[PDB]
Amino acid sequence: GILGFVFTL
Amino acid sequence: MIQRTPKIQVYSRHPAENGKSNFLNCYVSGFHPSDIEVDLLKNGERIEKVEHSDLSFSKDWSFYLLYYTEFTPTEKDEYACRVNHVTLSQPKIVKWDRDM
Amino acid sequence: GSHSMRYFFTSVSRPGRGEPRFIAVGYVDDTQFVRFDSDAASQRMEPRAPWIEQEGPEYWDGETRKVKAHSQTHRVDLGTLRGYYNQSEAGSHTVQRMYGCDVGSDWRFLRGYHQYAYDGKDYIALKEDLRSWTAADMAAQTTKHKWEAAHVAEQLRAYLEGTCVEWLRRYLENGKETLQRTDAPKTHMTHHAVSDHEATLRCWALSFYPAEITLTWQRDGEDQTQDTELVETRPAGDGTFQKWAAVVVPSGQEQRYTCHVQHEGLPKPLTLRWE
Repeated sequence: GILGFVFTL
Repeated sequence: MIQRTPKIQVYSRHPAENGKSNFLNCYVSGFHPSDIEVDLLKNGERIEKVEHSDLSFSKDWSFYLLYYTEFTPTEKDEYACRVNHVTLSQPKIVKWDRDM
Repeated sequence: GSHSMRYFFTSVSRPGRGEPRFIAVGYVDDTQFVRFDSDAASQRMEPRAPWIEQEGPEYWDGETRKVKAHSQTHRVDLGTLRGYYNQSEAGSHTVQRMYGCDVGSDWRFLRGYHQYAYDGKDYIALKEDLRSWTAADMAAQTTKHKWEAAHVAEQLRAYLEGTCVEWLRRYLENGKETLQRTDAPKTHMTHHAVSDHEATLRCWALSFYPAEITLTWQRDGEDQTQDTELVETRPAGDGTFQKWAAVVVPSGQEQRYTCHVQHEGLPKPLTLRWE
């Protein structure tokens, strides 16, 4: 299962 | 910007035996950027029913794809893979050699 | 033994040709098990291995929701990088990201990874300690500072050491038939005259899994590294792999050459000889 949070460069 | 030329291998999934169902593969790898055109040819003509794997890449970031189609080899039918990419001035045709 | 879970994301800008392309694929070891393609009709994370099809709708809806957030994030990133490198709106560019975890032969967390590339070059990577960043250039150092200030590494560390490996262990058990297996290479040699005084011996390894294999030729027990044509290991399209290694040999000398095959699925390394 993939990461459940995201963040931009 | 970075441009890496595709390696091309054209081959069957199983050993070619005339009259026996198989898959014809063209594996393109080591390339960048990801935009690539790949055709499978039967006696020089494009095969219509061709699928490919989902775009993925290697530890070095270069891309790889498997293009494939069901086929039944015969003694006479010739197969090839035709690839174009930003790194190629003209399409590269690689012939299927049933022992490669 | 050891196992890995890895996710690979590719985002490609398509100026004037609509939204960027976004492709996500997930692997356990050398077996792909999921995909997402921005250009596909479903707009869902999709199974690509039989064992994952048994996960329920909560899994698929969740992976779909999360992968769409990844997609949106990379859509933003493409704009950000264009800005950082002062690039034209007209060109196509590529962001890649990979992350995942390894467990050792004890199935405990061994190594975590989380890294990005822009137009095929390293951009930023989480170091092996899962606490610090490697920034490849000036632009990346901006991201690094931003992620340091937002404590991104800590949040990633918790996934890579915890949830990542928990997923991996779940998949290993659920897909035990597909994942905890080896398929030993089926091997053979071919012989083809290239002239009246030369022949190519080609050593074939077929239908093996995992992909890792070593094919070597020896002449009188001496490795012929510099004289062997070795092709890249290639997928059969059925979940197995193929590779060959060839040497061109003086006709009459076939008996001198041995091919050696090492693969996890083998009881003992194999030696093949022509004749």
